[PDB]
Amino acid sequence: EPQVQFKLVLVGDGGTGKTTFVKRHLTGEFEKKYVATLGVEVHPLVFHTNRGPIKFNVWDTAGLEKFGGLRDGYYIQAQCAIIMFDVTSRVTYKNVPNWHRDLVRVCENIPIVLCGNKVDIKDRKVKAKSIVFHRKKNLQYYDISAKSNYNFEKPFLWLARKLIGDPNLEFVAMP
Amino acid sequence: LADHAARQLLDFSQKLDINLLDNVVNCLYHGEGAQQRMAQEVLTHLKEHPDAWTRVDTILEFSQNMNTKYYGLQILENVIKTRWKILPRNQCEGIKKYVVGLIIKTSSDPTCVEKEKVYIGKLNMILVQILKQEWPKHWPTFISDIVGASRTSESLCQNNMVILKLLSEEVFDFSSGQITQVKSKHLKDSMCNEFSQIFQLCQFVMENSQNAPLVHATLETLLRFLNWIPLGYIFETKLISTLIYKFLNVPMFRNVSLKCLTEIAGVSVSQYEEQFVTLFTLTMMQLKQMLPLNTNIRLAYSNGKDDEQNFIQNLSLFLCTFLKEHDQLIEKRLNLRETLMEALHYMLLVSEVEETEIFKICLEYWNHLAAELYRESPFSTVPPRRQLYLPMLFKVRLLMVSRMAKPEEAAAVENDQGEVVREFMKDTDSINLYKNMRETLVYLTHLDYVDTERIMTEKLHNQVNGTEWSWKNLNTLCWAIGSISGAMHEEDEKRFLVTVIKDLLGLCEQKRGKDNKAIIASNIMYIVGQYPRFLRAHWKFLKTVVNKLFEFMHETHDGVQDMACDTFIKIAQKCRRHFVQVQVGEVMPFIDEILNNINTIICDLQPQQVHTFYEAVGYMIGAQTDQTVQEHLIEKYMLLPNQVWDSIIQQATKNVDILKDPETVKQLGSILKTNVRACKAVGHPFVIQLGRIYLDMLNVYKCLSENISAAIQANGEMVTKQPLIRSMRTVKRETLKLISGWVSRSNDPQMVAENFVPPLLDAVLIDYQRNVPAAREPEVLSTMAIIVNKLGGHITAEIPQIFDAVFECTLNMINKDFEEYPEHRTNFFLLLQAVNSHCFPAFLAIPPTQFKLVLDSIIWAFKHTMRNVADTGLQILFTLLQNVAQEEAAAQSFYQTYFCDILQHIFSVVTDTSHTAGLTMHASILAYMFNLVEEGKISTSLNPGNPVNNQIFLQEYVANLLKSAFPHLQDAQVKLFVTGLFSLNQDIPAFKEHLRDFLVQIKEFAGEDTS
Ligand SMILES: *[C@H](CC(=O)O)[C@H](C)[C@@H](O)/C=C/C(=C\[C@H](C)C/C=C/C(C)=C/[C@@H](C)C(=O)[C@@H](C)[C@H](O)[C@@H](C)C/C(C)=C/C(=O)O)CC
Ligand SMILES: Nc1nc2c(ncn2[C@@H]2O[C@H](COP(=O)(O)OP(=O)(O)OP(=O)(O)O)[C@@H](O)[C@H]2O)c(=O)[nH]1
Ligand SMILES: [Mg+2]
Repeated sequence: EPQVQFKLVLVGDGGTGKTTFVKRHLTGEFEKKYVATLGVEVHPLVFHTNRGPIKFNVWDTAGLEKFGGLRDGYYIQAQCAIIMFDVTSRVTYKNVPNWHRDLVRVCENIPIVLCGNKVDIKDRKVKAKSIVFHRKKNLQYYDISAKSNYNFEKPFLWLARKLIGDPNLEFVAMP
Repeated sequence: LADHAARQLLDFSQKLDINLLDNVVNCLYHGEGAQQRMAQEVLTHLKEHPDAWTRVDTILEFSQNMNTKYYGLQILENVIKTRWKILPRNQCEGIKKYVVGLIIKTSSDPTCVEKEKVYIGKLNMILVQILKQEWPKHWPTFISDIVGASRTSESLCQNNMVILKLLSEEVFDFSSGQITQVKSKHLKDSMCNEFSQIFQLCQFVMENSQNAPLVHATLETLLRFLNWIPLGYIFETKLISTLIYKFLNVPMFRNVSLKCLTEIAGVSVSQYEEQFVTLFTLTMMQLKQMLPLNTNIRLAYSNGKDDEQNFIQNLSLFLCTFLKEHDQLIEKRLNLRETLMEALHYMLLVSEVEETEIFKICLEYWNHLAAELYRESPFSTVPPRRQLYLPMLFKVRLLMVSRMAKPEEAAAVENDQGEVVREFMKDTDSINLYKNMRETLVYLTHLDYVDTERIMTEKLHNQVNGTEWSWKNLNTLCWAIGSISGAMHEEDEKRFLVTVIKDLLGLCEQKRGKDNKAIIASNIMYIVGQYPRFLRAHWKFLKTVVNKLFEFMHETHDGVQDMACDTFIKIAQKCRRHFVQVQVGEVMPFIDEILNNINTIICDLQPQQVHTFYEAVGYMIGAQTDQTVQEHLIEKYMLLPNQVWDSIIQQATKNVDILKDPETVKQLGSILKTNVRACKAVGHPFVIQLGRIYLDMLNVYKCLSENISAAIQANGEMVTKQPLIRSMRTVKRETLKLISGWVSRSNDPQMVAENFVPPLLDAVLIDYQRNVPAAREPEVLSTMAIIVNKLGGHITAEIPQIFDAVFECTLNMINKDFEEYPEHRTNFFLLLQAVNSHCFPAFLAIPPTQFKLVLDSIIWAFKHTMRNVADTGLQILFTLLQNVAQEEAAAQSFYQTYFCDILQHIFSVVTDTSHTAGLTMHASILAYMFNLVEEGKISTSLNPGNPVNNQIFLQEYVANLLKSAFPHLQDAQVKLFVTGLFSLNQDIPAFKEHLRDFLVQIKEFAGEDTS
């Protein structure tokens, strides 16, 4: 059916795994090393749902202040967004409000998922009981792990539902 | 679309080709791929250039597309953020008037609500930046100017409401880290000082205006204001009444309004009691109008549109907030019983919404209520508050039992090799959700064991008749049944379990077929495992259960075997005693029967399940206290794996090439995994098994290592993905795992050091040095780390030779960038931290050039952007400074040689925007170091300048270092920061805020005084 693409903007603190996440979704590869994204790289991801395929042009942005680039600007003309932090670094969570502020000041009304990455690491520092920012901002939250595939596709699934309008969409991974 | 065209954009000798700038920006947003990277580079490059804003006006005047205007606004924001205090005053006035004039012109056009809202928001943000930069001093009438100009036009007023909201956000919500501390206090005092005028405007718009967008913007602003404003504006005005009556019930305003109410409900203050009651009363009187209590809120949310869903979530938030903070106020007012119940009823309805986030919001309050009632009195079927809540506690118990989340979470995860292992995720949101439902249900079960038992009996009756029969529903019921374990007295618990097990047995017998019997059989297994007290109390019951699990370990049906093994390990851990001691009616302890039948029990299990089995048995063996009986148990325990192990060792002695046979290496890896699990369970006494295979094991490690290394040299990196090399690396990793795992649990450092360590030196360490870079196993370093951490002194003497093998050759793998070979970087600095932390005399016992190399590696560590690497590097440096301070003899020489060097490196990191995550450590170090110079340092850092004390030399040296590092700083700025380094060296968070202030200062130019 229609190739229905949307702009996703992916943000978060440095070395949070945004790029590792997109790598594994694009090629199944898990990158072990931190190679800081300069400015932003836009990779397209295509999933296939029971109701036709869906395309996410993912704008993986740079969390490092040094290499932010046109930080504010990349958010323009964006349909949806993901904000990521690291459950092993309290700092990465304390900065979630800042990413969210800078994000909703540009695109005032888009679906945003909040992800806590690296939930596979046994010495978790951002306690699960403590993630409550998304409540009053009406954001949806998940506990992805880019290495374990824990809730691997749930952010894209939720966004695809919130964008297509079918609360029962399903990924089928067809050829 | 060419690099030259892009380069033209930045000549500064000719007018800007706004045509070309639009094309490059359109390439930035719609440019496909390979020039997109180019266009972004050029736009960033121009934006960061010193000339900057000279063209901003040109861009805004002539450009046709929004994106280019937004880009110009970015350049303007940059200038205002950084170089505003150095623009000539008239330039600032011109920019001020240009900005407010553009804001005026944009709002007046109708299209502003239409088209590029983004652009208007960016402009308002520009103005807020100007305000942040100079609002009180250089614009003393601003609040008055715009408050007055808001009563002139309404569109102007709406946009100014947005501006005031952004100012509140920038002053009160995001001031720390963007604004220096004193200036933050100043902006907060200035806004708090002129606020009544703003609040007048807001009351006026709320009470009088009929412009719906303006009203909405005013309410949105009132939200952020509720964050910080004095309580007098909230609880001593028309505000609560105005919100509830004029805005809460009308559709387009119900969300914002309720949010405000929720914020007001969050305030915990004793003086506004009545007001809070009012806030509840009135709010309830409105909800019953918009959401009648008969409503299926589950369906209303499931079908409803976005703002309906948001209103339901905001309602859950409001009721949870207010009830948690002020349930007491409504409890002690009889005339409000009915209303309180109604609110609780609401929560119950909202709890049926199938949305885990809203449900967590509700479960927060349910846990609060159950915990309060339990803390009041913990006894069953009377205290007053529980008498108030009694008419609906059973509804809450039914909710918990009916929607219980799954207790544990398993998943198939593939390792660095191909192996997919079954990993239980340990600490997740869903598991925390289960634990909260469990806590609530256990509280309420203590409040009435009969009611919980009754609800469960009814659910299970409905299972038996087939009315509510589903794999899902039986699973949920059994999860609840397990979740209340320990809540009842052992006698009540026994009577209850007897019935549960009997009825589940009957249900099994009733359903036929493997799929139904499999589901019922696990649920039974789960329930039995969750009640270890019952199992310890009845011996035959337990023996028969264990006999069945062994039976189920032959069921080919998927998941029966896995659940059998999981339940076996749970029961073994929780009842290990009962397997080693002789039981009533038994001739020998059960462990001997199990050990005599291992080969009968595990013949049909898959390898991972066999590993689980051996761990479960190892717990039992560890329970046996007599050392000799335990040795014999261990010997029979490891009989079967040792047979295959000895067969393979003998074949290898006859011919080494069987160590290139795939199935042989698979078997070796499986045997080693079995040994690893057995070692985890048994603990130290496992040494008897370890020493039995140790040398042999090391041998095969060496051989396989060499194989992999050669396999690299023949075919490069690719070869590391083939199945055979993969299983060989598995053997190596399990060998290291077994070694370090036994060493971790060994209570004799003497024997470990003299017996088990020396073979590692040639078998693994020099082998690691001899390997090709890509073949080196990082897990070597980490394992050595563990050994060091456990051995302590018993291994100091061996630090040199170890470092001979691993140190030099590892550095050269990880000192040509910050990124390649990450596992090696992490494990390397882990090993180095272990040595510094537990074997510091070894650092004192090496040549000074080599100690320089070690210190350089530490510095190299904390320069990483890999957070864990830099973090352990800072920890190493801190404990190293203290270790040096421990001995007076070398301490002064170390200071004379390295103090200033360390200081300048750490300053290079502290002023780096990429290392802020380490601030707490940075401070702790610098503080310490600077405190050291106040006193406790005797010799002089500079031989030429001995007159100057270290404080004088340190002060001027660090000030010179910063002045040359950041040339745009003022002398006064640097002197103040350098003296603050000494003044705050015993208040670590104040020191930290001093560093953060300086880190803000180094980002913006300043002219003459702070002004
Ligand atoms: C399928 C049944 C079918 O297809 O017909 C199911 C899934 C079964 O295969 C699974 C059964 C499992 C466990 C059983 C509960 C194990 C049996 C225990 C047993 C027979 C205990 C004896 C010794 C008793 O005393 C019984 C009669 C008694 O009711 C026990 C349960 C309580 C006691 C000891 C009472 C007391 O007061 O002491 C799968 C794990
Ligand atoms: N344990 C664990 N580590 C992870 C996970 N995801 C990523 N990492 C690690 O964390 C780092 C992530 O690096 P990137 O994915 O490049 O990070 P990034 O967010 O793109 O970085 P920037 O683009 O600079 O903001 C790497 O070192 C990964 O190995 C995960 O799920 N679990
Ligand atoms: Mg990246």
